[PDB]
Amino acid sequence: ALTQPPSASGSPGQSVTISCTGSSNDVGDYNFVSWYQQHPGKPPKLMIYEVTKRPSGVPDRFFGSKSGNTASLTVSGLQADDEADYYCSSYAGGNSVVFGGGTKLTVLGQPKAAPSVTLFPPSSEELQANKATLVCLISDFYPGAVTVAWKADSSPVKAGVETTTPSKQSNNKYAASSYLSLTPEQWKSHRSYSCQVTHEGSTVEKTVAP
Amino acid sequence: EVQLVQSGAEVKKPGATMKISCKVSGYPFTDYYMHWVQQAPGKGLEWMGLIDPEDGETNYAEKFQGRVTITADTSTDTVYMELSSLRSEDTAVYFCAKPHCSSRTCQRVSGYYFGMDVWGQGTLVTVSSASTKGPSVFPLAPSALGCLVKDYFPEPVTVSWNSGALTSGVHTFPAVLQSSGLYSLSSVVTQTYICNVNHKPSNTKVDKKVE
Repeated sequence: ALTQPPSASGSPGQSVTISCTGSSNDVGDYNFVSWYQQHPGKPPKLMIYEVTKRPSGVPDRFFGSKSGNTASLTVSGLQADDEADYYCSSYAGGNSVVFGGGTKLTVLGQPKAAPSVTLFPPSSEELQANKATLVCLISDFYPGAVTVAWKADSSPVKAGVETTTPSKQSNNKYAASSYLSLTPEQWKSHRSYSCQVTHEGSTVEKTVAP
Repeated sequence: EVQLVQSGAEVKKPGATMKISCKVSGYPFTDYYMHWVQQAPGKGLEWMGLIDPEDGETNYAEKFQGRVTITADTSTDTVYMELSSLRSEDTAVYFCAKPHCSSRTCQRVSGYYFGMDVWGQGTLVTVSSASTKGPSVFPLAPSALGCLVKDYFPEPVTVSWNSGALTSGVHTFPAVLQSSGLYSLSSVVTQTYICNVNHKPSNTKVDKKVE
């Protein structure tokens, strides 16, 4: 009900501004706009209340404002741990609390890193069960977005493909998985299969064969 | 000093009903309302509604109207939220949140205006038509080593290597959710390598040595 940009980004020590666009019934006619910071797997943490006030313990770097129907949050002197999801919320006429969609803020400390790809063939055990699974393991990439494309010989295959989301690793890089389900007959009929991982324009490939 | 303790994770069939708890400490229980917020996986915060524990009056968001019930028990300082007629779209984390008091006297603190300053850890809820099933474990070997943990439900699975003696160079990947309702993950290592795959929900433990 409150509109935020899906993502924003800023370099350490620089600044970023997060917009929150609503209605006159909420952000427009009331000074009851909140901001929440949410780190992964953690409950939100109130950062701003009443458009510009800050709860005890919130540094002055988080600066709230609004203009008409659009409220904004600016964060200054960006540090790594400002990286999080930021949500706005407001009172809305008729006794309701309304939220924004949230904005994933990234802070640009880590260098861009290409994924390491490992492609595994199906096990002889699994073939005995008349099933075959190709496992493509993708690690150590930053930023955390890849697309995955599979190929039988030179021909692309999208049937039977299942790909996870990116997940942050312990070293702050990202990981992901893709599985290609095949019949034993399909596995044996082709010269080879390949898993192609595209990351920020550059593709890394691995291949396996019966 | 204010702690909000939510009940444990839930796994639920469609059409079922859940009832989760939020135990409260650190402040006078009946002086603050209590809010419930839903958060679908990788999606936004969505308000469910509130209860005033002083009079037991509630207010539910229109999106959950008819399916949700919030109740409070002043004897145990606990707020409950019940969600009826569940479907997989209700797979989400569910938070309770205590209104933030910006006023000079913190009485009948509704939370409509000044946000919520203390939240419970969240209660994860999975709604799936699938049922409990233990994994099959297959070697992963080239032509880098590991095990494929195939077709289990529900989360989680623990994977160690050589009874935990092997910690260096081990990478266990988050599972993929197949369209079949089952999960499959891989764990890899980059003189003998043995999987220790634990799936407590199905009471399955598999030890798998890989060449």
